[PDB]
Amino acid sequence: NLCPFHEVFNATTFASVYAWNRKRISNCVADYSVIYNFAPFFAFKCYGVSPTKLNDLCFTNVYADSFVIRGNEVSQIAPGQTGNIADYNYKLPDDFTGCVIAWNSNKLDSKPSGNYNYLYRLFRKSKLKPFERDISTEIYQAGNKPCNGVAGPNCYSPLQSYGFRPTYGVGHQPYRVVVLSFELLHAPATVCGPKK
Amino acid sequence: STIEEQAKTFLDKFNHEAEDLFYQSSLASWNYNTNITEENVQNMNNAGDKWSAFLKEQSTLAQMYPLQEIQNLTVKLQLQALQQNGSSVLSEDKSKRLNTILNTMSTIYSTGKVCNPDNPQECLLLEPGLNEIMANSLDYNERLWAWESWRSEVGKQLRPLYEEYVVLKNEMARANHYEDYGDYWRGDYEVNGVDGYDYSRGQLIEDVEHTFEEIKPLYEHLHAYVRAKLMNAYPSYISPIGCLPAHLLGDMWGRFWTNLYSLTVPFGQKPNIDVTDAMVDQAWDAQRIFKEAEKFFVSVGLPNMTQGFWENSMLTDPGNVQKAVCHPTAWDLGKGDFRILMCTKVTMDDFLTAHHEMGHIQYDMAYAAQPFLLRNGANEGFHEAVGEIMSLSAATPKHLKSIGLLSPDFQEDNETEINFLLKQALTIVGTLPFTYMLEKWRWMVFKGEIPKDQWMKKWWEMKREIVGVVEPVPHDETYCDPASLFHVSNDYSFIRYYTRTLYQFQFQEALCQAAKHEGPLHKCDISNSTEAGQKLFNMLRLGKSEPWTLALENVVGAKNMNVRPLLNYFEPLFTWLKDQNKNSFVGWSTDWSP
Ligand SMILES: *[C@@H]1O[C@H](CO)[C@@H](O)[C@H](O)[C@H]1NC(C)=O
Ligand SMILES: *[C@@H]1O[C@H](CO)[C@@H](O)[C@H](O)[C@H]1NC(C)=O
Ligand SMILES: *[C@@H]1O[C@H](CO)[C@@H](O)[C@H](O)[C@H]1NC(C)=O
Ligand SMILES: *[C@@H]1O[C@H](CO)[C@@H](O)[C@H](O)[C@H]1NC(C)=O
Ligand SMILES: *[C@@H]1O[C@H](CO)[C@@H](O)[C@H](O)[C@H]1NC(C)=O
Repeated sequence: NLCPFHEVFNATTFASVYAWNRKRISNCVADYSVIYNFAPFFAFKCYGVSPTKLNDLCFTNVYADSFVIRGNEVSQIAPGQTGNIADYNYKLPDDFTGCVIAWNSNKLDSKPSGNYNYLYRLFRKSKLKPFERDISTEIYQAGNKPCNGVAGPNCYSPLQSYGFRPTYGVGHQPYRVVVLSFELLHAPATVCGPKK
Repeated sequence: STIEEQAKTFLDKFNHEAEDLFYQSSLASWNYNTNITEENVQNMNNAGDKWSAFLKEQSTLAQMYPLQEIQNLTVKLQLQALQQNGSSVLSEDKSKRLNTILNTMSTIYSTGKVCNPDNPQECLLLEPGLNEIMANSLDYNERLWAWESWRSEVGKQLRPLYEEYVVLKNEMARANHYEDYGDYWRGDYEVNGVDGYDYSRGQLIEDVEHTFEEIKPLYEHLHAYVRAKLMNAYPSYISPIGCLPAHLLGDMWGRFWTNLYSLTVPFGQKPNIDVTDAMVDQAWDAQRIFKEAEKFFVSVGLPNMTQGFWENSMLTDPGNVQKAVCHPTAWDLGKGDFRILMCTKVTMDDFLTAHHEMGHIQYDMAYAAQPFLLRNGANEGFHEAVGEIMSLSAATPKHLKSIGLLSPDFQEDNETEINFLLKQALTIVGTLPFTYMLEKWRWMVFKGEIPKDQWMKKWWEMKREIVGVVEPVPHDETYCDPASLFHVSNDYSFIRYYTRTLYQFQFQEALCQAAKHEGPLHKCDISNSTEAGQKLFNMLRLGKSEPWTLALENVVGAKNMNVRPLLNYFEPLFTWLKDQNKNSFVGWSTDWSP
């Protein structure tokens, strides 16, 4: 059925790290070798699955999470990692069985005036849980005094923009991460690998 | 939420947004410096105004949290660098007056040139002309005319401006909960909060004075040597009892003695090691210098340089079009962009400056993981010390033979070692009495022990006590000779250079003994030595996070300034001066009377 793996990868517009995307791709012939079309892959971490034995097992669902981060924050997309992306924006579980494919996109998601369309969440009242999303714009409150809504002293907005530019370092350039997560629920699997 | 816990989120948001605004301001300042254009001037001015307004607003927000309740030390240091009122503690009229005083002082120093000789058609500018006629001259009268014409033309304008500048600076320092403006400038070498590693400003004066008293014999022997050699080319204008005129000291202030080498040659039959012909013979252009320099830096153990630094930086001349300022600087623009503006020439001095101005960029790539307000040297003397120890290790004949710019058949000798040691000493230990005297005079002027009606009386008296040079002309009170120095008229701290030398020789002596080197200290190299590279990176990674009394201890073993690595570095020379200075009187005194 030619499972796409192309709307996730060859997308004109990606998503910010706080409002990341998730595509439940199912009922298809997996075609994992289509992914290898892109050459400049900066990371191919493959926890839980052999990187050559993908197209022989069958899973109920696969999830292709898609966001854009810095280059120095791509090490936080891994099981058990902590920081400022693995606990406020995108937390992935300790029982991860997937792929952390993440290439460089400085030539597509960075402008010389600033890509302030790509956001990032700096403040939360609690850490994040595995595969949980928080699209909220409510003000933070560091002080013990009520902010009475929108305010400025000791009442900060949580989201801080990334502001990508072409003249950044490798660790500060935009990185389009496509995380693959295979799910193995005890259900009739709809995704299977090609075999003669 | 405690005050310590609510300060951390404020600091985090400040660090992120200030990193963005600092990148915008620094990129605007680059493209202004590499391209002189009115549009770039307006862009830099707008970015700087936005950054200054942001800094004022965040300082006003940061005054809320007192420092007494905070127990963490990095947050304490960040808020201490963030809670400073600065010049805003004054009234609006007084702040505007101080800003205008600074601006007209800077423009008077920058644009002012002497029109004294003959008709006012002949007016030599300070930057191309006056430095040239001060560096290379053999005339007592011409140097006397140039010296008298500048100080008097500039100082007569400076002095009534300078009294008001001193009064306003002392007022804004007193309102800033400090004691004086000198006490404000000594607030950078201040540690308060750590047990066993603590520093006070009175301790900073005392330690500087003690280190100068320790270093005095070396400078005194060098003084006797340069007086003895300057007697030969200058007859009947210098007395054998002591002292030499201050208008003869290479530069126009006495700051550096580097241009006296042609008249203070240790051995004229043996030329100094120059590689410019050999550097240009092998067609090394402008990229091979900064490729072999990064080869040396990776040989030490320090990491590579990113691809976003070769394309962005400007390492070659800009050409006839695209006017730019050819002053080498190590631009840390912020978020991962490390660029090193520099107009590379085919010269050894350019090679060692490329090693020097990339030491500052390897410090910048090492403390980049630190929070935004801690992204600096632990004091102001760490950066230039790091850069100049890279330059000192790059200047060894062994490293030049290793990288290919020296024939193996060329051999070293004690004569060449003596020549190199005196050449380095004329730059290094020449500037330490000048720095100490100038900063002591400025400290006592700002503190109030020096009366206003007796100010320049002090310089030429203090100068007859510390440096030891005669006044070329009797100068009366109506002047501000101290000023006429880029670092005084533009309100800069000057003790950074003293601290830099006293730390650079400690760093070299402490690193080249971890590299397993046997022999003289002036031939040490960090190349092919990861054991010293990791030791240096142990300090480079800290930044301003840990106090300087500990970061100095993490590489040397001492928690204070020490001139013993300086006197042992410059030991092979010292002895030679002790042997040669036996048929001439040594020291100086105020027995001179005109
Ligand atoms: C990816 O999208 C671009 C959009 O211009 C297109 O040119 C290219 O052919 C696409 N690649 C594949 C493999 O379809
Ligand atoms: C430098 O400034 C000139 C001035 O017109 C303009 O061409 C442009 O802004 C810059 N050009 C280059 C080549 O950097
Ligand atoms: C201050 O807080 C930081 C939190 O990032 C912590 O790492 C550091 O250890 C604290 N300081 C001390 C002295 O414990
Ligand atoms: C990175 O350093 C290594 C030395 O370990 C060497 O390949 C070179 O200096 C650098 N790499 C590139 C591609 O320049
Ligand atoms: C450092 O090691 C390199 C690699 O063998 C060598 O070519 C070079 O001469 C060495 N330099 C020194 C100063 O030992």
